[PDB]
This record gives sequence, structure tokens and C-alpha cells, in this order.
Amino acid sequence: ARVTVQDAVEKIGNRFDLVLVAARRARQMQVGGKDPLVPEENDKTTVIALREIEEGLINNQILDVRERQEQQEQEAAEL
Amino acid sequence: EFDAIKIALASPDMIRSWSFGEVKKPETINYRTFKPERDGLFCARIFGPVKDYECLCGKYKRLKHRGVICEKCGVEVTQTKVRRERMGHIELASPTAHIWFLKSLPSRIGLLLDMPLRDIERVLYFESYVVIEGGMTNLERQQILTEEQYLDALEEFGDEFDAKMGAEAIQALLKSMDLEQECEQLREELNETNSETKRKKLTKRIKLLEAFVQSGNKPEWMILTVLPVLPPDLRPLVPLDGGRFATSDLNDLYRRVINRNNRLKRLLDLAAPDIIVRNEKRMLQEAVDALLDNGRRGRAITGSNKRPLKSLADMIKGKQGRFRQNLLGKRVDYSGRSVITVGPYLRLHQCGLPKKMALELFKPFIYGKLELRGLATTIKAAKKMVEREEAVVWDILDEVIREHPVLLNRAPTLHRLGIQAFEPVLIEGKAIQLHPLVCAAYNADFDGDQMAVHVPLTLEAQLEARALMMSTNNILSPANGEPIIVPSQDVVLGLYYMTRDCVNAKGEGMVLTGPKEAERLYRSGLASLHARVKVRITEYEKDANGELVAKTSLKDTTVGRAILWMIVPKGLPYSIVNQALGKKAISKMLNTCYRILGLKPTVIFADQIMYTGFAYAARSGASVGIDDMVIPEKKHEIISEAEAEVAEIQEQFQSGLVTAGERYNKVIDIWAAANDRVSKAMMDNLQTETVINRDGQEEKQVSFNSIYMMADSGARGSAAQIRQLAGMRGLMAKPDGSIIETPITANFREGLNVLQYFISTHGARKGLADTALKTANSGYLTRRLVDVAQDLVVTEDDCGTHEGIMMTPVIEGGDVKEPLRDRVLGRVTAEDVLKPGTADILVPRNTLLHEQWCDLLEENSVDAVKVRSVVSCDTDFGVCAHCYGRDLARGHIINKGEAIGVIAAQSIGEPGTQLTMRSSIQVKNKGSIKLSNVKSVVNSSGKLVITSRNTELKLIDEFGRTKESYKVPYGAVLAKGDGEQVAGGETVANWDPHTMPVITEVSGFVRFTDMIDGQTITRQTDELTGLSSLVVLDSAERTAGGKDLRPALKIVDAQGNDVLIPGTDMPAQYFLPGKAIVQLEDGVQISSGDTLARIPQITGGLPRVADLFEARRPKEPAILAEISGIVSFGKETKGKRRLVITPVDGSDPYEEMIPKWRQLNVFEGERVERGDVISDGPEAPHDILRLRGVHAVTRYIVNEVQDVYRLQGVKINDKHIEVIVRQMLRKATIVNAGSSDFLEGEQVEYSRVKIANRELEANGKVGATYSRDLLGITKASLATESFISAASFQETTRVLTEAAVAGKRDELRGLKENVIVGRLIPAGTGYAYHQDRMRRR
Amino acid sequence: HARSTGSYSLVTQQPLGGKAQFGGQRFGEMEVWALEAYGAAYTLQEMLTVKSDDVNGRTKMYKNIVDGNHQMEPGMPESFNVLLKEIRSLGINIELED
DNA sequence: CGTCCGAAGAGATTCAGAG
DNA sequence: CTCTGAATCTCTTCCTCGTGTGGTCAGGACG
RNA sequence: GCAGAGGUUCUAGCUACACCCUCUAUAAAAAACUAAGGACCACACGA
Ligand SMILES: [Mg+2]
Repeated sequence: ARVTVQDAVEKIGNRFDLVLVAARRARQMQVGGKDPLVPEENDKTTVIALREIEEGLINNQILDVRERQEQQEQEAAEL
Repeated sequence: EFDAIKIALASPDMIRSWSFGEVKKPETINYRTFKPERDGLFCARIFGPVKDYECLCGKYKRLKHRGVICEKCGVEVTQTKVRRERMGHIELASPTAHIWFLKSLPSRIGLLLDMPLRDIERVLYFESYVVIEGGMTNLERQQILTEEQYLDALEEFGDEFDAKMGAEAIQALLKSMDLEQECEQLREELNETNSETKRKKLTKRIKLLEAFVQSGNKPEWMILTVLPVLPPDLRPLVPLDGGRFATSDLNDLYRRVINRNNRLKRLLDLAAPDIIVRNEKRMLQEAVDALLDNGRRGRAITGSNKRPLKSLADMIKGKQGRFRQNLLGKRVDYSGRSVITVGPYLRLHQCGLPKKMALELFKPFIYGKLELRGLATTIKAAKKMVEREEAVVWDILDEVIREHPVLLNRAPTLHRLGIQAFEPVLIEGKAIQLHPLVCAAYNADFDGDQMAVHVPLTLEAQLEARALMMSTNNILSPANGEPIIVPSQDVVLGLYYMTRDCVNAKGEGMVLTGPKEAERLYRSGLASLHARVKVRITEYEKDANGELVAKTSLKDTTVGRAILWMIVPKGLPYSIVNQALGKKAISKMLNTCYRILGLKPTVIFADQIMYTGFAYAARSGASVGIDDMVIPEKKHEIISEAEAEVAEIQEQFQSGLVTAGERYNKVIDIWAAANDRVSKAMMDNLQTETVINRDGQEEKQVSFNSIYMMADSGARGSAAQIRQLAGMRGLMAKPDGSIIETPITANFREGLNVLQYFISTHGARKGLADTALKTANSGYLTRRLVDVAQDLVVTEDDCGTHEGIMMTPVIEGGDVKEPLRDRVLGRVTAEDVLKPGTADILVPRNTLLHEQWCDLLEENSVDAVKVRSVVSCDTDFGVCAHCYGRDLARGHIINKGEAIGVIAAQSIGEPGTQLTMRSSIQVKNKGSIKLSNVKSVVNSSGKLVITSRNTELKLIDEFGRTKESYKVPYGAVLAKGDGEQVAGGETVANWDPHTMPVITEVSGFVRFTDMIDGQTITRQTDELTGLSSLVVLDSAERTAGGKDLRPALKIVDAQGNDVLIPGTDMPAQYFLPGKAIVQLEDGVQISSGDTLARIPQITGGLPRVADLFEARRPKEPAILAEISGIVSFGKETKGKRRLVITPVDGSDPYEEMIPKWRQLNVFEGERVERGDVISDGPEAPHDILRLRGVHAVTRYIVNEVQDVYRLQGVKINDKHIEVIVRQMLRKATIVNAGSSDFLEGEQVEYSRVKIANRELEANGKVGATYSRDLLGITKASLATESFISAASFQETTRVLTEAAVAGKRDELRGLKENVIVGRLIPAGTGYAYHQDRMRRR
Repeated sequence: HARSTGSYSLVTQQPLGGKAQFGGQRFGEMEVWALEAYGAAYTLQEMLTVKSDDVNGRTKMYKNIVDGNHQMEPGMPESFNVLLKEIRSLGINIELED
């Protein structure tokens, strides 16, 4: 569980792009079969995305490059 | 999905294209059967089938039959929702003018034809004939000709000449006129005529014609041949009410219009007599007028219950109109309401919420979880399971409320923090539980106060609610950096009781190992809660580079203060918990915790401090009782003295020594003195009377009385609110505001006399009615503030602009109202600040001034700091982050994107409910005195006199700061010199308030030039001193014989030669105006600084703020020097005196008319710069902006509105006022077109002209110059490039009419436009999407 | 007065003037301003479009939440279409560019 | 069985004073 | 005699949400 | 399971937001199940 998103916004100094990136992460977790990298503690997707951002391993750049790589092996799937 | 929205005049062919039919029967339905009329307002063939994919007959009733009409009735079969968009038209037999363009204030139809509106709506009402194509006649194309004059023309103009009448006649005029020809015809009249008013009217006509030669609009389209009808589902039959089917709405107006149209058709085919046809045409015109805009004529057509029936314009304007009732703010699903409950056990990140409310709001989530877990196969079974409230449903519910924020929402959401997110805690009950700390932010009571709860649905919504709207994320109010979740009422009282001390309390003296031992002693009951005992504490400080060092010492304190030490986080020092800890102390504590520790430690500390305050307030038992409020023993003697004094005053008045006015003033003064004395006696009895020992003989301590603790702590109460309990209630005013002579002597602890309670209820009813009016006024002001804003968002990060406003601590004659530390905090400077050491970069150019920088500023003793103002920002369609500054809600620079216009508007409008409605100069403290822009000459008395007018005493202390500032009236003598150290408590300048001296600059012999005793200045007698004094007769009183000659005073030496001004060839002449007493006659030498002639001589509430923000010109505006130069006079006050100022170098094309009753501070022998005041009184912001500049007017309005807010004890950061003012003056006027496409008369948004001229100056071309102008909020908001924003605000009919005439296209791009449409908002998370959309175009 | 989904109004504002009639509380103009002051553009958009009057939006949102994917299909408020029809009916062509 | 009848301010509009 | 400023007249709102009630075109008879 | 019909129940049930199976012109071995309408003006009251 979480109460505040302070450390997250020192991680992402926008307070607005943070919502967008964590929303994309939550969308990946729900719509897709993406496994959250931080193991949940009976937490919802919208708060586990903020937990992922808190550890600093998930933000706009890493999310963008990760989805780009997934698309790359999506073209490469059919060779 | 879709691009910009455009609006234009509706062509008749376009209306035909819209309509899917043409209604002919007035009847709407049959009552025999609810089937719609075959050709009526509700019709299947015209507007689609009534039922979902079924025909009227029922031949086709399946989805496969889509796209094919019926056979017997020929009605299309499609979805019923198609009935909400299919329109129809009415083929009017006679064309009818659209009332919006007809009865407009500028009268579009009348203005386009350049003929008066009286004539226009005379010919509409068939009571005067216009003359179409008059031709070879005396009558012209635009000519009035009523019945008798028409007959006179007809009987002798029996040629082919025709003069049509009616709306058809105006349609003929509009067809005949060519718009381009009229423009090129009126261009030369515009270029020739020099009359300002006449040219203003010509430009207004030319604008209208141009707005029609540019837009694809024809003037003839204003007269409407065909009247469109709404889809039936938008104006339905209304509920049956048992089959009653009845409501006075559009259906009724449409019925009457169709009836009149059918009558006109019948009369036209029948060839009825022209009088009857004309009357029926007038009836049809009136019917169409009532349909479009009822109430735009004298009689608003009235339906059942004798009330105006809503028209097609009454549902687009007003509070109940579609805009403000269904688009600006609309009702929502997933919403519930209940009364609120304290529930102190909660943390501010969470709130209580009833099980029923969580079950109803989260029904789709519960259904989804049931389907996922397979408890119910289908939504239908799951819905039945939710109805049964089966135990499995509650366990599922607890899963969907784990991390699902809800938006608690109080009804009067005055500011941003009105709605906040919370993690719901499922509680059994029916009342929402609101955290105690956020009640102050919500301004929410527990007296039946209800607040709605909204459930964010999408991951984006819940996520942004958690990240932004959580009470943990809202600690500092947007209005000011001060915390908003501060312990407010009860927890503060508990802390105040906790942090005190008896001089002799149980368990006082022994040393304590730490706070744990203090808690052990208090809980065990062997030591009092507040006993002065030395404790050992491990105080943590982060003086290192982020590392926290530990300091252990034996600080003398009390047990109660030691209890709080375990609550506070490590970083906070012990000096913050060692005081009485009132409301202000706790606010400062929380602010320091936020600025040092951060956000999460501040949240945890606030929760813990709330817990301890509540617990130890419960343990305190701080009750209230009769013995708790003490009557002063001296109150009786004070009352006796006051009665004796009023008796003496009345006896004096009876004899006649003092009349009514001075007697009333004396009685009021002595009663106020008695009230002050009894208040002081009450305070002494309430805080000093307490006698308690120290195991010795006798000692006196601060009282522990219940009411004193509940008032002094700031928990709840004030000075007057405690005076009205034990001391005299005071003089209570009548409804009109004049004070009752005899006060309410009795207090509330004692009884009140019946008359005393009558005066009390007079005051109470006055206050209640004032509040009832003031809340509405503040709501209107908040609406205006929001809507002049909402297009201003932080679009950039920096602009590299060196411009700004020089922030200086404000002095209004008294002490420092706001120090520079609290005035520039959180704002980014524009130029490097320097300490007394020159060329010192104390603070760099573009660094935000956080707490550390401001603290450094105070110890370096800075005086004025130039700072980047939002007004000075040159960013287009927004402002940059640096020019704005701190968010005031988070300890960092404003985020790139965040909407600050709405934040500022809400911050300004929130305290509107808390507002109201209705010599000599002495130095205060030790310090140096220096004068700014001063000219002085030493006199024979050794004193100092001023030659300038704006000399203004600034008191500089030994630190270099300005402790005091005083305005020096002209001619006031200064006892001390420049730079001379003065001791506080002695006057330095004194003057006669009712005298304007004409003190001479240079001493010498003065000869009476042009002085005639009898013609110009009469030698009046003196009955007081025995020596006659010459008094200059007034110009108006004196005749023209003595008026043509100009009074003057020539300066000469002993040899008779003229004396010239030092450095000026002009002799030092002095003009004596009317009513100037000259004691010194001719032949008398005058020393320097000697008086020549003794020339003799508001609101601060919500209306003042409204006037300031609407830029209302004051009733007595102050005249400002338009140009810089010497002053000359023209007319002999022939009704209106004229004044001319001519510069030494430039020309003098400016003349101003000044009434005689206006006092003038300027003479004709002194130099005045541009913007210097001439008359006396309030000065309009327009003149300040025109002359002194945009920065000067911004500073003036900021200072005025802050001074208005200062008196009510509410503080708002100046950046909000600055951004609102920037939105006010966003319009500009192009004085010279230059090479730009913009016309001179045209006013365009300052962003447009700035972009255009910066592009023109980018290359070798020269950009066009402009003149910015300041207009009020309610005028800046309507005058905006967005029609859909001005229409939603006010004057919707006028805004829509102007937009339809203009053909202007709204590009959205504003918060409120995108709100009305329903798309993403360019404020927060939507700003990135909008910028991506722009970069993709 | 808690409510999730219910019968809708003429203008298709779903809450149907909340009272005994099962209704949602008017998210008035002040509350819209309050969300505007926040960096709120998704919760505001959802509760001024997909939660109130977008018929296709409302149906899609309900089906999505019961599906478990809290995804907003934006669409357009039907109140704006009503406003367009009312302004057109006055005789003032107000339309949208594609 | 269906069918035809106060208050408060702004701005436009007269309206007026003075050469 | 034609505009100038000024008085006169007309428009346009004048908070923001709840909860209980109650009253509302009303064609009417004839082919 | 997207255009229709039938089935064991209960007139009718074809995804109508909607619940099971069959096929493209033919009707039954089969238990959990069903409905998709609804304004304005006034009064009083609460914050
Ligand atoms: Mg309350």
C-alpha cells in the first residue's frame, strides 16, 4: 500500500508525465499479460505502477525502449 | 477526432439541406393515440421512426430492413437515436427578420444599413414603409414613409416607382446593396472626416461590412425565409402525467408559429385585403420573435401559469441554459451524497465510506470481479447477487476498494482543494467520514454538511487522483505557501494545553531521561502533564550535506512539550515545540516540517500530531462553564464612570455649550474608551488573576482558564468574540450603520435588556443579510475571475526575458505590512540581487527564491529585489515556468503545463465570502532619513522645504532597509536635514492641512506685476488682526475685466533687474490662482522657503475588488500628465476649463478639459514628467497603464487588492493577482499599422501583434507598433478570440450574434472550450497529449 | 444517494436530476474549475463525457469495467450535440471541421 | 374513426453648448 | 451647424449544490 | 453467437446492454435463466 507519491515525483520531476507513464504501465499490466517487475503485496495495478516508478526502473524512456524492443521482435517473429 | 469549431450565418439553402422534411400541421401528436402527427412537429417521416427499427404501420420491424422507407406512409425506419439529430424547416410565406440581429444592442441589421433601429423595427411591425430602389423620385433607397406620407407619395408618384414594406422590404434592400462598393465608398469618408465619434461610427459600419466580405455570409441571410425546427427528442412531449401531455415549451411556440404561417399561406392564396394580410404578417413576425428570443420585445408571450415560456434563446443563455447547466458542469454517474462524520482514527490519505455507498458506486467493478472469479456466470445473476448483498459480495467489494481513490466533493467548491481524493475505508453506517485535518481545507463543518463522492473509473483517472488529488499531495493551499491541513480547532487546543507549565505542578523538578520517561511519568499519574522538568533529548539536525547529526543536551522544558518530541520527525529542532504552541506556532511547525523533511514525513507527522492532540485534549477535559468566564471587578466602576460622563455631556448639551454633533461624538468617544477599559480589565482578570504558588510564598502565572486557553491558543475565537462574553459587548450599530448612542453594556454571561437584545439582533440580521449578499457577489466574482482566466497555462519553461517587477516591501504609512521575505518567496528573479557590496552576485539571475534564499536575503538586509513577473512574460498563449515561480502547493518550480489561471482565480475568489462590504509626520524608530527626487533650498529658519511634489520620506535604518515610508505634501517644512540621524518619537515634517503654500525657490525682491487693487485682486478688509491681507479673487467670481490680465509675481534684485531661474532663461515667475491670501504686500523682502499665498483646500470590501478587477473608472478620477512639459491655461473656465501642457522640445497637440471644482496640485512654473498626478483622488488603471507603463499598473492593482485583502486578515500571493492582470490586459491596439496587415483602428490580442511584429523584425523589415490597453475581467472575457468561451460566460445572444456575423472559427485551445466539447484539457495530463497533437500537425 | 448507472434525461445527462429518482450529484461548474486547477484532464474528461452523457461512451465504459479493463472510449458528450442543434435551429450554422 | 380549428454597471442613443 | 460631452434609455446578470412537497395549451365537436 | 427460426420452461426469447446449443431454409435429446421509458415552475428546508 502507498499513501503519497513524493519520491515518485522526485524520480519524475513533472507530476504530469508521471501519471501518463504509470497509466501506460497499468494498461500493459491489465490489457496485456505483462508481469509487474516489483512483486505485488495485494496491490492494484495503478499503485503497483507507482511502486515500479518508485524503484526507478520504470519511466518514460525505459517503457518506450521496452515497447520498441517488443515491436522489434514482433516484426522478427515472422522473420 | 474533429478540428476547430466554426460558426457562420445560416444560408436558407443550408437550412434546406439540414431539414429532412417540412412541417405543415401545427398539431404535435394525437391524444387518441400517442402516435405522432402525419405532418406535425413530431413526425415519423420528417424526423425518423418513434421506435427502434419499427415503422408507423409495422410492415418492417427488423434490423435487416434498415435504409428503406415505408410504402403507405413513406417513413424511414432506423434507430430512434436518429430522431435526436434529424431537423425540419418551416416554409414561411413571408420572410421574417431574425431578432438576434434585429434587436441587438449594436443592431447588426440596422448598423449594416446605417439606419436607426427605431425605423427598422417600425418597418418590421408594418407601421411605416421603407422605399426600395426609389430611383427617379424625391424619396431615396433608405427612407421612412408612414401610411399618410405613403399615400401622399402614391397619389402623385403613380409611375413605376415602388416602395415595398415589411421584412421582405429589408430583404430587398439587403439584396440591392453591394458590400464591397459600400466599403470603398466609406473609405474616403473615414480618411476625410476628423470627428472622433463620427469616424468611430464609420469604422463600426466598415467592420460589419468587412466581416461580411470576408466570411461567406450574405446580408440577406439575416432575414430568414425558412425557420428550422429542433429534432423532436430535443423538445419532447414531456411525461404523460397520466396522459396530460402538457408543458409551455418550444412545442407551443412552434405550434403558434406554424399556425400563423398557415394563416398567411391561406390569406396569400385567397388574395385577402392588404390590411388583414399585413396584420397577419405582423402576428407571424411577433411569433417568430417569441420563438427565437422571447422577452426581446415588450410582451414576452406567456403560456399556462402566466409565465414567459422558454424560447430557443432562453435555453442557450443563463444559469439554466444548456451551456452552464449541461456543458460547463454536468451531473455525473458513480456519485453519492451523505452527511459527514469526523472519524479521527482515519489518516488523511483515507476516508470513511458506508458499505451501501461502496456497493452502489462500485457496482460495475463488483460485477467484473464476480465474472472474473466465476461467482456469477452473467452480469444479470451478478446484479441479483449484489441486490441480495450476499456475504461473498462484501469480500469482493473489499478487493475493489484496496487502492481505488474516490473524489470527496463539497457542494460550494470555492477553490482547488474543495475536491480531494481519498482511499475509502469501508465503514458500517450511512455517513461519509472525513479526516479532521482536511475539514479546514474543505471549509466543511459537521452540522449536516453533505459532500458528494465521485468514483474515478479509468486507470488514468484513479492514477491521477492518487498522484495529485490525494490529501497527502495537498498540504499547501494554492493561494499561499502556508499549510492547509494545519491542526485547526480541537487538536490545536489539545496541543496548547499540552505545551504549557504550572509554576508548581505535580512531579516538577526531577530530570528525565527522555520523552519516553515523560510519557511513563504522565501515564502513571505521578507527574503532571505540564510541569517544568529538565529532559534529555536526541535532537537531530541536517546541517550536513543531507546527513542528520545528533545533538544531545539537557533542555529545560515541561513534560507536555517532551511528549510531543517523540511525535515530531528527526529533522525538526526542539525550539519549535518549546513554546505554548498555538495555532500560529503549529502552522509554522508544519511549514518548517514540509520545507525541511519533505512530504511523506510531513504527512506522518501531521497524522501523529493530530492523534496526540485529540488524545490529550480528551485527557485535558477543557470544558466551558459560567465560572470559566470572569466578570472584571472594575467593570461596575467603569460603567459608573461612563454613565457619569455621558450625564455630564448631556447636561452640557442642555445648557447649549455643545450642540448635537459634538455631543454625539463625545459620547461615542467616551463609550469607546470605557469599552477599551473594560476589555483590558477583562483580559487582566482572565490571564493575570490566577494566583498559584511555587512551594514558596506567592507567584503569578499565565492563566489556565478554559476560555482563555480556547481563545489565546487560536483554537477558536478572537478578541471581539471573547469581549462579547465577559466584557461590555460594545456599541452596536443600527441597520444604516450609524452607531447607537448607548451601547449594549451587559455581556452574555449576564442577561441582556430587551432593547439591548433588539440592538444585538439588528446587528445580527445586518450581518446575516450581508453574508447572504456577499456569498452571491463572491460567486459572481469567482466566475468572472475563472473565465477571464482558463486560457493561461504554463506552456514553456523559460523565455530569457530580463523584464520583471521590482518587488519592494509595501508601506502604507505604517509599519511593514508584508516583508520582502514573504513577498518574493517562490519567485524567480530577473536580475542579480546585490548586497551593500556592489557588483556582488548574492543571488544569480534565474534562481528560484526558496526558503534558504529568502533567509539569506534577510540577513544580508536587501531592500528591493527585481523579480520575473508573469505579466512581463513574452510567451504567447501561455506563460513560462520561470516567469511564474513556485507552485505554492509543492516545494518546486511550477510544472510545465499546469493550469495557473484557474488556480489564481479560485485563490482570489475563495476569500470573497470572508471580505466585508462597508498634519505632521513623526518618525517611529531610530534610522537615517533620505529623500527621493527632492529639491530643497535652505531657509532663514534653518529648516528644510521641498520644491518638488512627489518627495516622499523613506526611513532607512542602520541595516539599510526602509523601515517607514511617508508621503510629503507640497510645501511641507522638514525640521531635519538629508541623511540626518533621527530619534523615534519626534516629528520631522509638519504642515497646515488646509493650506497649499507657494513657497519661493530663490529669495529676493518681488514686485507686484499685473496686480491691480479693484480689478484683479481686491484689497479686502481684516477684522481679526487689524492689517488687511490681499486675497486673490476667484476666476469664476471675478468678471472678465479683471480676468483677461494674467496674475504674476516677478522676482528682482536690489537694482531692479529681473532674477532668472538657476540654469533656466525663464525668470522665476509665480502665478497666483483664485482664492490665494497674500499677507505679504509689495515692498517686503522674502527669504528662501517662505510661504507666499495660503491656498486653502475609499471602500475596502468585495465591491472594491470587483471594481478593481473590472477596471471601473472612479467617480472622481485623478488627472495624470499625459505629456511632460510646462503647464499653460486657455479658456476662462467657460463651463469647462481647458489645460495645455507643452514640452520644451516637442509639440503640444494635447488639450484636456478640467472642471473648476477639481483641485490642482500643479502650477505653471514647475516641470512635470509623464504620469505625474495633476488632480487629487483615485486614479483609473487605464491612465496608469497608458502613461506609467504596464508594470506600474500591475503593481498598483496588486498593491490595492492586497491592501483590500490585508484588512480582512487573508493573505494571497501576488502571482495570482499578477496573472489575472496579465489576462486582463492581453488586448492591444495598433497605433500604427506599419507593414503589418493589422489596421490602425483594429484592436487585436497582444499575442497576435507581438508574434506578427517579432516575425516582421526577424528579417530586415520593421514591425508594427502597438498600444496595449487594460479592460475589465467581464469585458476581457467576452472579448476573446473564442466564441464558444465568451458565449458560455455571459451575453450569450450577443456573443453568438457577433460570431455568426464575423464567421470567426474557434480553434478550441482553451481549458473551457475543451471542457464544453468534452475532450482532453490542456492543463495537466492532457497537456502532453495536446502538445503531441500539435507536433503531429 | 449512491448511484452507478440509471435512467437518463432528455439531454441524455444520465443522473436525471437526482432525488428519489435514482440520480448522480451535479458536478457543477465550480467542481469542473477545481479539477482544471489540478492537473486533471483524464478524470475530468471521463466525468464530463463518458460518465455523464456519451451513450456509446457510457455503454463501452460499462462493458469495459465489467470486462476488467478500465479503458475510456472518449466519444463526445451528447449535450454538445444538443447545443449544436439548438444553435442551428436559431438560424446560426455551427459545425465542426474534419 | 380520423380531422380542422432593487441595483449596478455598460453601452447604445439621443442630444446638446459653443464657437 | 456640426459634432463634444452629458443625460437618457435599454440590456444583462445578480453563488452552488442538495432534500421534502405541490401545480402546469386548456380540441371538442363534426364529416 | 451478430442477418432468421427452433429447443426442454412460461405468450414470446434472434446478443436488444442483455444468458446456453444448432444450420442456411429443416425444429428437438437438455439443467442454471428473462423486460431495454419518464420534463418545467413554485414553495419550504439544509449546508
Ligand atoms: Mg457546517
